[PDB]
Amino acid sequence: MAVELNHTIVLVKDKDASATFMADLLGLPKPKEMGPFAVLQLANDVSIDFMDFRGEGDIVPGHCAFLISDEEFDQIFGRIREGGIEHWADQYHREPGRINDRDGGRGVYFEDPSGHNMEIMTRPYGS
Amino acid sequence: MAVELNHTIVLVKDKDASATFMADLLGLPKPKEMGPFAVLQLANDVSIDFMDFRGEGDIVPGHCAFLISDEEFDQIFGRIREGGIEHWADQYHREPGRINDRDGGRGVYFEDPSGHNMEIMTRPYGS
Ligand SMILES: [Fe+2]
Ligand SMILES: [Fe+2]
Repeated sequence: MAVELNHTIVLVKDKDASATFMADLLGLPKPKEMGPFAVLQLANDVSIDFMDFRGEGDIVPGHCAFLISDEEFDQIFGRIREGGIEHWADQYHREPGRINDRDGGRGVYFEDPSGHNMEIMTRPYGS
Repeated sequence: MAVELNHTIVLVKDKDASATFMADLLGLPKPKEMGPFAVLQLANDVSIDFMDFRGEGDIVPGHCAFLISDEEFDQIFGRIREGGIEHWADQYHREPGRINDRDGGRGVYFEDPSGHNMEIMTRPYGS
């Protein structure tokens, strides 16, 4: 038996800005447009479907975390540095300009254009 | 890049109520308590990390969709029926008590205790 998470919606101020930011940074294909969504496809058969928030007022920041290889971490963190992207070792953003070494891996937090708390890491939690 | 979505937070009024509801209904392992989260583990190397969100007034409904086998659909839909769980064929909840046939599969929508728009399906979109 195998119940998979296939997609989840992330509400943002500008779906194209957030989805393209994430695809460019993570080195993924250009988001595909599907109805009101900018669809960001991840490798494990799941997508983040970015959608413009049509309520009021501020976005409540969510959290998405991405598991990547060591080689991918080097390239993606390289884009964080080269692009001047704010980043932090910790989820509460008190440790700017550092990465963490949780689980003997590497991890770092950054935000999408709407302020969601994004995270990349090379080892799963507790591994 | 082979970037995986590893976890995402879902904000709810009661993390234990929502995670237990989803795990019971979908036939998943009992949610694990990790820090402030009730962690719902899916098969494709991703978890939904339910977290208490008790400010604001109402939860702004999100959307998570789960890809399952035909046999799992039969079992999960049987639990939807047995539990008296409200369900709809469509994302806008205009078609109560129907299953949809999108992509030649089967799909249905229902809500968690906090009003998030949950979806189960037997085929990926466009397949
Ligand atoms: Fe995280
Ligand atoms: Fe959906």
